[PDB]
Amino acid sequence: CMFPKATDTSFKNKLYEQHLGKSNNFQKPKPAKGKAEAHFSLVHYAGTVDYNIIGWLDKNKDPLNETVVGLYQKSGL
Amino acid sequence: TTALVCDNGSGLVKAGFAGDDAPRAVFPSIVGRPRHQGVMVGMGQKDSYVGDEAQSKRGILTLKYPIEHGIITNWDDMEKIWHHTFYNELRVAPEEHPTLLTEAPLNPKANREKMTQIMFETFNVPAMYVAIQAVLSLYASGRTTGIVLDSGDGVTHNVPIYEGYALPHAIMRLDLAGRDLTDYLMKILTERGYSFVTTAEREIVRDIKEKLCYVALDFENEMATAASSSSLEKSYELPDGQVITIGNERFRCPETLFQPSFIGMESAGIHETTYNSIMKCDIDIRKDLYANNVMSGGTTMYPGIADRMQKEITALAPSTMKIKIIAPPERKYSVWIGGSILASLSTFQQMWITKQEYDEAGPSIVHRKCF
Amino acid sequence: KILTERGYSFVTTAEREIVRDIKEKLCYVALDFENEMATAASSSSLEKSYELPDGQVITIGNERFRCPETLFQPSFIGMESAGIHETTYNSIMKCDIDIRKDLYANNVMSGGTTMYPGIADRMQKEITALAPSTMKIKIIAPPERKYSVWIGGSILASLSTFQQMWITKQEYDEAGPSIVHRKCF
Amino acid sequence: TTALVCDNGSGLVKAGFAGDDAPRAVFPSIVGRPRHQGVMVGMGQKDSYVGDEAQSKRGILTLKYPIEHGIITNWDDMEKIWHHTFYNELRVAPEEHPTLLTEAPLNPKANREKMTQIMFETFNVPAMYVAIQAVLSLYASGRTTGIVLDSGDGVTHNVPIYEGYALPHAIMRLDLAGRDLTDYLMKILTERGYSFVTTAEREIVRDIKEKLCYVALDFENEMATAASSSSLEKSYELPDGQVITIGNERFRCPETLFQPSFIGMESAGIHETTYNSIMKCDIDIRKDLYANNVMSGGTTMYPGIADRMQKEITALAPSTMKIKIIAPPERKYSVWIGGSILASLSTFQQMWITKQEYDEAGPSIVHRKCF
Amino acid sequence: XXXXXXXXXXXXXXXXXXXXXYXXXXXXXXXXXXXXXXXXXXXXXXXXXXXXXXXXYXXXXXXXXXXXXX
Ligand SMILES: Nc1ncnc2c1ncn2[C@@H]1O[C@H](COP(=O)(O)OP(=O)(O)O)[C@@H](O)[C@H]1O
Ligand SMILES: Nc1ncnc2c1ncn2[C@@H]1O[C@H](COP(=O)(O)OP(=O)(O)O)[C@@H](O)[C@H]1O
Repeated sequence: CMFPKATDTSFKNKLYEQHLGKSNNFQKPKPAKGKAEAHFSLVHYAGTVDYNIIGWLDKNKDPLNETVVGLYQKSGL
Repeated sequence: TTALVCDNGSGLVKAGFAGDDAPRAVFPSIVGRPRHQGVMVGMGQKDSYVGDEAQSKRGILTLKYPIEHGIITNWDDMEKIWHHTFYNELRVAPEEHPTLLTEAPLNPKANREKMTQIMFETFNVPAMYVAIQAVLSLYASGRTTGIVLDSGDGVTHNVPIYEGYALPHAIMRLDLAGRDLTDYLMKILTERGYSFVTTAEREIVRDIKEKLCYVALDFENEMATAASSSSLEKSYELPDGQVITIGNERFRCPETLFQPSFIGMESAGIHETTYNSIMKCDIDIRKDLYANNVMSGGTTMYPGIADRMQKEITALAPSTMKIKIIAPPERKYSVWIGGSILASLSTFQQMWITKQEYDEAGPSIVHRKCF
Repeated sequence: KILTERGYSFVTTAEREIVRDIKEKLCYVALDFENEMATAASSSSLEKSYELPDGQVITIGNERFRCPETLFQPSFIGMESAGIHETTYNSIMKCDIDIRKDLYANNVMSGGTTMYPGIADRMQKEITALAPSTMKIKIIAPPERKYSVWIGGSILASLSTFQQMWITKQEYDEAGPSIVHRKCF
Repeated sequence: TTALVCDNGSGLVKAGFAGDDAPRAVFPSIVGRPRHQGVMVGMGQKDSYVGDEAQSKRGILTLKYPIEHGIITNWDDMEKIWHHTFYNELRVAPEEHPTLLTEAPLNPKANREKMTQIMFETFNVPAMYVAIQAVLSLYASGRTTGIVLDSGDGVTHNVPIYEGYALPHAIMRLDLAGRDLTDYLMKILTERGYSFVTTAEREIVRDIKEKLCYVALDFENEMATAASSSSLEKSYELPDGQVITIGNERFRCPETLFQPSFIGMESAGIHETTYNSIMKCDIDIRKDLYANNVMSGGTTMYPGIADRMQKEITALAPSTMKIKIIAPPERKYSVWIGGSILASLSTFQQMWITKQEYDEAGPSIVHRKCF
Repeated sequence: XXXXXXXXXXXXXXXXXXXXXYXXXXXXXXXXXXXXXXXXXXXXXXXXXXXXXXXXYXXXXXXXXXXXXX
């Protein structure tokens, strides 16, 4: 995600090189109903479950600033 | 289920189900690879790139061009292209449909044999067919007789077809297509001497071929206007960067078709080839073809070709008899459209290759079974 | 060699570093050289008053703004390379045709000299001179440029791929410094 | 009267009457001007300097280089050069002779039109001609067919010539000449990191290019020797100042011709370009060219090129058929020598331009009249 | 304090040093008015064409003379 200004598709491709050959229990999801795109298919103690991508990567991103609390520490409350 | 057709007429590549009016999307069949050390470690290295993805990415990529002269150069590259096209555009699995293949006529068996071999083995696909361009051209144009000229990205054609039959002796086949013309263009262009040679730089010309070309009505007279006027001369930008402004260098280009001196060969040209090939074919039919004259695809896009063609035929024909040509709007798509029609009719169910034959006999099957 | 015009004058290394402070404080970029000279004839607001780090107050004219122009004109200590901007456009015109627009968009500057206020503006003026005006131009001037490199290095450190990529002691055992020049850029 | 020929093949510039064995003297086509306030008031200020005069004077002068890529950059500078050359070396007046001009082939008309315009107007000269390098190269080498490689100071060439005719489509033209290579050299040289960049500093390399270069026989094997030995490494002085001693950095340089990665381009190199351009040209002739293979001028000076070239052709040729190349001693002069021959034959009296035409029609005359 | 020899020479030099301006001025300006002729190269083309095609070559004799047979 610190690689900027780029698209989850990039990682899709990196999946496809990285795991999609290698990692047996993970899978390209088959076609199935209910959904426009699903991207990951892997196997679990519950059984085997398949899941999908919106570009959301940045959502996990954590910014920090000292300053914000830094000054709130001054504040009255 | 449902039935799917690939166009591999060269240039951008066209694919679509039977009965859609136009293919879903279309791709150049460029192939390209990196040129420089990969120095963003953050980047994933992919070593080969194709399609508009590459068309964006081009600059550090360098191109290979997997079809020369309509002959497909390097099979595994094709396989890359083909796989990509199915999965990325089509979201399609090889089992899903019969698939129909689009061929230059009169060209080496090898393309047949490996193409089928790969696509039945590498892909596994219910039914296969390979079909000659002109047939589609008629079906779309809907006149059972005819002669076709279609000079695409690739090798350039004359076929008379009579209604319901081939005249394979009649046929003429030429490597004069627009790509090589374009590469001649540069040897023009250095006269003004804004000058660049590489593959991508060569494709930049394609845009100019879209925009800036038009057909010479008369060559001498045009030269006289060239001496008179600059309206013949138009001003055009780099795709980015400069404005560029171009003289006779535009119209001079198509004349190569009429005179392949400028990159020098002898075959007396499109029109004289055509009338030659006529005079091969027999006497009575000829009037129909004088009536029914049909053109398509890459070169034909230019405004005006049909007119000077008619001028040429009026030169060569006995003027006494009717002459006309057809110039449909959609010619560049025509082939795949015709292919869709071709796909529609149940008779190919009689006609398709099936996996079973490929099991029981080799690629050899095709050359009997298909044209 | 400028400063002796006003002729408060000292040469040694530490004395030279004293200038660095002035380079922090007193410099700013010429918007236009001729026009600046005209203002130089008109006005003293161009001229500002500054102390020795200890000792005197010192007050400095065009001698401030004249300094950065060297980047644009390395006559004043004299060389030929036609300068930052002309070098840049040259090096562009080396590089190929299609990419160029992106770079016209993406133009990036950092560190010691760039700290000066105004460089990006006259740079853009220069490119608008040299570019075909038809196409978009901009430059980036981040706040943090002087730190930028080490910051980027931190990012560079972060990604696991260098675990694939680092040199290890083992190679240095098994082959010389020569390893690097293949292995790294 | 008598007839005089200018060579403007780039690098030092060559001029001489018909029938002399070698031109009277030769000049770089450097142009240079002052860099510093003129502070000897006793000195006469001259603001522009050229030729060995400058070559002595260089240090405060700074260079302009009036031909890029074989294209002559700035006309009035040329005019300075040209005037100087006539009066100072030649003691010649423009009326005195027909004059013959020496041209990169396949390059923008403008050089033709202004060159002729100036030289008929600014100089007034009985007869004018401009001639393509390869023709001279054949005449001097005296084999009516051939292909030529001559990579001078300027843009680098492939032309097959068949006996008595041109194949202008066949021809390949490349900006790979030694100057740009030399400027790459510095980006090499900073490895040892004795480092200097300015024009005169760049020309200093030219001497090293004379002295220190030799052609790689095999690249891998050379690297193996590079690991083994220092005989590959030789010790050389500054023209004044230091001794300098140079490793593989010598031999690595010419490989650029075979691999123009190192300053990075795609054209697959001299040899592959050549065989490409052959395979363009038609089938039967080829053996002759396999026999008749000819090289000249600036790059070719290097010992060994012909050998690895032959190695390359033996790679690419079907080994079955004879191969050889010609490597004459005099190649760098070859062009002007051939020009002398060209001057000799009376047929140019049929062929020269005359002032009269220039009166009655423009520069346009040339482009019909000459090749 | 001034505008000087030193600065004027600087400007002069810079002018001399800028390759882009002077080279672009000569080459790009002269590039645009490049070409007008009925090329002799095309005369060659035309002549060859004349030699090229059976429709001229055969027909000139065969239409003309086989008119009158007997
Ligand atoms: N707008 C346009 N104007 C003129 N020619 C074009 C245009 N777009 C594409 N072309 C040319 O048309 C051809 C496209 O390939 P195509 O005609 O499909 O070849 P093929 O007959 O092998 O399928 C190429 O020669 C391409 O340069
Ligand atoms: N002794 C030498 N050894 C190798 N190369 C040389 C030597 N002397 C000159 N050259 C190179 O040969 C070229 C001389 O110009 P020339 O070959 O006449 O070019 P052109 O083909 O444009 O006339 C330049 O590239 C120069 O650097």
